[PDB]
Amino acid sequence: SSSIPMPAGVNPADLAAELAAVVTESVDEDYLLYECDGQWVLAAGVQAMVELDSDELRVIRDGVTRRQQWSGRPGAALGEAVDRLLLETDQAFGWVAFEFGVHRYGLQQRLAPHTPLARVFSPRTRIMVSEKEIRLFDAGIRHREAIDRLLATGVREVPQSRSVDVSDDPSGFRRRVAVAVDEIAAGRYHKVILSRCVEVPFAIDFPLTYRLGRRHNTPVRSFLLQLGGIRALGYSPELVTAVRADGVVITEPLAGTLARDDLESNSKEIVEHAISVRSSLEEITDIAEPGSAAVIDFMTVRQHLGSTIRARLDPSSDRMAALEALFPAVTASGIPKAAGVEAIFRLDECPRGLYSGAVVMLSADGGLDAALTLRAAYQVGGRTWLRAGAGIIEESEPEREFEETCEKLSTLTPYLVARQ
Ligand SMILES: CC/C=C(\Oc1cccc(C(=O)O)c1O)C(=O)O
Repeated sequence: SSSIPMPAGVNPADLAAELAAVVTESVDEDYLLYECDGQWVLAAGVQAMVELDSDELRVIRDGVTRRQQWSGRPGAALGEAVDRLLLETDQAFGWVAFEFGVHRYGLQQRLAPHTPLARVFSPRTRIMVSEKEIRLFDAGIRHREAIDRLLATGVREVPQSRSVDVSDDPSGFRRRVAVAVDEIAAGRYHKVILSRCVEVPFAIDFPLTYRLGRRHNTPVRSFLLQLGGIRALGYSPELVTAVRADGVVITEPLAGTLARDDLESNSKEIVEHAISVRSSLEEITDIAEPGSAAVIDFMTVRQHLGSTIRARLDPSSDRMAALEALFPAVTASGIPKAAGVEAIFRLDECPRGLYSGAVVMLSADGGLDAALTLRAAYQVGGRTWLRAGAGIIEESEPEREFEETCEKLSTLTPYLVARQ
């Protein structure tokens, strides 16, 4: 592993996104860029790919596709395949669909054939960009030369963004909210997050849009990818799960959005956060060593209220079982989870795919970092879209919930750089 000192006056997010744009374009390869605690890890090129679908698990390496049938928990099937990738490389990267978390609640039968659950790959090369340095892992002569070419040219200036209209309601979000409210009033469930897609009528430049949005967002994690026909970027507002090599499991649920003093005193925000903390604690307990489950920094301010649920991974459990136990996040699903998830199948455009799922980074040492996929842009086929939702409770009003989606979309809407 060779290192290059980081040039002065260069933001690591800008350089990592530029390396993903220029280097990957020149060699015409798939990639995933993941931002995790000041490190921007560019996973470049697909050495091997694990595709977990509702009805099949495939492992693709050098054009050879191996197909397997699988039963039981999807986390066990994904874990087994991902552990094999990690015998060859130090790290693996990918995304996990919202649909991966439905099996736990007895909803596997509702999934159509070929429904994607997860896409995890081992990269050919890794470029780690931080404020201090640029670290190269398994970088061939072509990659080294292309990186050197980038450092010499410097970073491109970000063009002005192109606006998008979010005022239409073609999916009938308002009507769908009204149905959810009626179901809550009838005591079917307490909460459900419903969403709407917003079509972007022009092609966007993903690395340039990523750079622009990143200068106006402070996320828990962020990502930029081009993998298997999918382009995506996002500013993850929540950590679903983080598993360390030592076995420490962390989950950080968030709630609500000087005074400041209002958020800490709001009864409606305190109850929802406490219910979620209790839910996360009950789930982490199923995979944790007895008595290791604890809430650190309960209901502390982070423009939002949040808590850190910590535990120690039981020897009879694993990282995927920890991910599966916490999936999907309460933030993007519902309370109770089982009824909330089922309501999403009926009242939301399904399959959700990447939206409200997770973007993951795994390590050979047993590490796992899973960021909740929200505040993300997607491009699949000739379709470019944004997706945002809102938590629906008994008191919820359809027109108010629609305005809330507009606010959540405003994290991306002013920062869309058109493809030139
Ligand atoms: C930190 C997370 C808290 C919230 O974020 C969200 C929750 C649910 C859905 C979304 C979305 O973009 O669809 C979202 O951004 C909030 O807005 O209250």
